[PDB]
Amino acid sequence: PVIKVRENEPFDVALRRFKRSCEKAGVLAEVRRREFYEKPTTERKRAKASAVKRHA
Amino acid sequence: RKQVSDGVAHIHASFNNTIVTITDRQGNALGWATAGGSGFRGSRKSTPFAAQVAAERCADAVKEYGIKNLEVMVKGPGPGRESTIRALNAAGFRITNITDVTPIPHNGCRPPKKRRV
Amino acid sequence: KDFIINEQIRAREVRLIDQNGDQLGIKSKQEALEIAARRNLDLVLVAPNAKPPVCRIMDYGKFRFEQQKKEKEARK
Amino acid sequence: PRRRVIGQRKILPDPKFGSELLAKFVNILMVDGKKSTAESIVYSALETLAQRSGKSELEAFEVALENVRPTVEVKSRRVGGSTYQVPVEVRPVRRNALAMRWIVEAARKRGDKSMALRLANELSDAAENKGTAVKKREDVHRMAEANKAFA
Amino acid sequence: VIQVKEIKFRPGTDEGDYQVKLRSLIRFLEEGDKAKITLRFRGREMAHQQIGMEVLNRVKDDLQELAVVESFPTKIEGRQMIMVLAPKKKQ
RNA sequence: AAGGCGGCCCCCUGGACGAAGACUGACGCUCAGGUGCGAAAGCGUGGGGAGCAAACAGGAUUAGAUACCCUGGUAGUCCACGCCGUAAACGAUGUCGACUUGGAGGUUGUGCCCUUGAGGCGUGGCUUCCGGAGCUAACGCGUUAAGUCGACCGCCUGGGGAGUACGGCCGCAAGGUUAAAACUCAAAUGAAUUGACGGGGGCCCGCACAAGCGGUGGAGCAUGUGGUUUAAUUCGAUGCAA
RNA sequence: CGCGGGGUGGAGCAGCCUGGUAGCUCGUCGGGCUCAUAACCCGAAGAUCGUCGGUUCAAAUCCGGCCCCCGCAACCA
Repeated sequence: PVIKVRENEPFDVALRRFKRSCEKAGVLAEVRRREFYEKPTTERKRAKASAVKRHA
Repeated sequence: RKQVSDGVAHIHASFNNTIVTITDRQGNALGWATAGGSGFRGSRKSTPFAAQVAAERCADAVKEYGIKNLEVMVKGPGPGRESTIRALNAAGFRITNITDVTPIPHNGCRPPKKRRV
Repeated sequence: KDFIINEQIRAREVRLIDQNGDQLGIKSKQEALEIAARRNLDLVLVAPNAKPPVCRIMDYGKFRFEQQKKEKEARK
Repeated sequence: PRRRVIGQRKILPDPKFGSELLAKFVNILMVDGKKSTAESIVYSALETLAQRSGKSELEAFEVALENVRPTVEVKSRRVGGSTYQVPVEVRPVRRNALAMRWIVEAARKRGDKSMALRLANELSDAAENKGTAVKKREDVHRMAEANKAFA
Repeated sequence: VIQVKEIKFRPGTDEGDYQVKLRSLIRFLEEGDKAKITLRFRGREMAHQQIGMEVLNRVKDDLQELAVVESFPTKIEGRQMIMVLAPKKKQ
């Protein structure tokens, strides 16, 4: 998520863009995911569970 | 003592703390301030407000060179990712570019165990 | 052990001793700070209660590391 | 107010000037249902304020109220074991009520001889934006701007 | 200086459990603290004739090497009895 | 096949599936014993060693804290060649074959259609979620069966004792495999039900909080209680609900 | 005349060869947490650093005496 402010665009709008670029890019989610070791069995467990919830 | 007018704000925002460093394009350190060393400890150290005064204190130990434009390099997930950037812009700074540079391994090193608190 | 250094010093004037033991005399805190800076060293308040307070020009980090090293080694 | 939302009783206007606003004021100053004696004190204070301070009785009232009116405030809140302080932007109707209420309260907490003289001098002070009541607005803002981060 | 730290020896703290934390209590003393034993009887102002002074006395007698005790107190205050233990004093 | 297998490229190699037709001619299914494979940890020799981390040390927490948290950190985790042969090694469901209504998807072949659109109509392999009869103690399973049948194998016979002891075989070791009895109890167990409870959770109400106005807690007096006193201070009411 | 290690606050320590207001534990007295107590938490009290001479800018830490405790050493029949 690289951003370049355009002319006569307020610092705020550019910022809001930037934060949404990272929301889009999944940075913090990604960093959260890797802060700590997850066992393979555990991430397979996570994967099934979300497949399941993704039925409405 | 010297002149730059064109810089880059590298902000390291970890969960426990947020270090702000101002630099030229070359990557040479012009000035720095941290939250933990601006009168904030533990529970207060890890706040966006502490990161803000860090950005403020840093803009005072750099305007000796009279920077006038800069880019921002946001690293890490903590507070002061964003609030630090704000303080810079209000301190009298034109923001050219914003970039997240938080490192992402392509799954390399095994991280520490989960904390069972 | 811990000494206050550089801008933490509040004394208006101090007696200055450089890194080699040269007695520089009584200096304003401002001038003492300038001398330390040109030598890329720290201004350390080694005798807070002396009259006037005594400051020594030295590398505080290197000094502190060596002191802690000494203490640790002699106890293990 | 868990389930039942409501409207609000729309009190009669001030008998003398026909102002709903001053009716909100006499009531706020009123004590022990002494309406008769409440409006007596409000007027004599307005009369004292009006006569010897450039007249425009309703307007004089507003100049003073304009000054103690608060734009934002904080609402206490308890999340994850923590009592956070959330600054809320407050609505116009209540804005008047707080403004009126702090003017009345600062008046009784005053040294002067009667409530009418006290009320009058509170309005005057507020009109010049000084005194206790204005200071009550400022603490509200100092307290608000502080927790600006959590809005 | 000499600090006060503490250990406890409850009833049902015998050899097993006990001398493990006689090891802990060495540690306290051997930091150079005055290690205060607190008994905590299932009991009273005279709980025991057993609970306390087996334990306490054998804590002294085992630790006697490194530590000695200030007093063998045997005056309980409440439902609990402090035996006070110190570094063994150089004469 | 199971264990398990994930950056990209090449080389060597196993299996599966489809289309068409030719060939062999029941050459098939199952399998005690036997043989081979078989996560992780562990073992032996020699390499390797960033990160992680049993052990261990130090800092904290705590009544204690040989833990949970923090700062370090050895074996190990990695490679080669050997060993070990165990897991909730699980679908807790042996293998093979035949038969029995349906709906929505995923994946992967293949025949057909102005390919005239990212499609239209068929036909195989695997797979996910529902569900019909039937089955089932129920939960649930339901053409990938736990339905309807047949062929062969493995295994069970109340709980604890015990996957223990003894013997045999196996292993450098740790240990594995086969596998009892005395003794003791009237239970142990499965699924589902109504409560209660959760540091349990969700949704929702009440002047419960929030928003307000006035109080009690201070003072003097009235009054009740406790306590104390007394010959007696009569008996009862005692958390919200005295 | 005969070895060891120590002397700091009520008790036990740290501050040591690295000489500039002596800090860290248990107790002491308060405060906080609880319906209450234990436990725990915030805190304050508490000193010629054994005692002297040397030695020094200032020596807790610097040397040596006086002296004391413990250590084993010993009363080793």
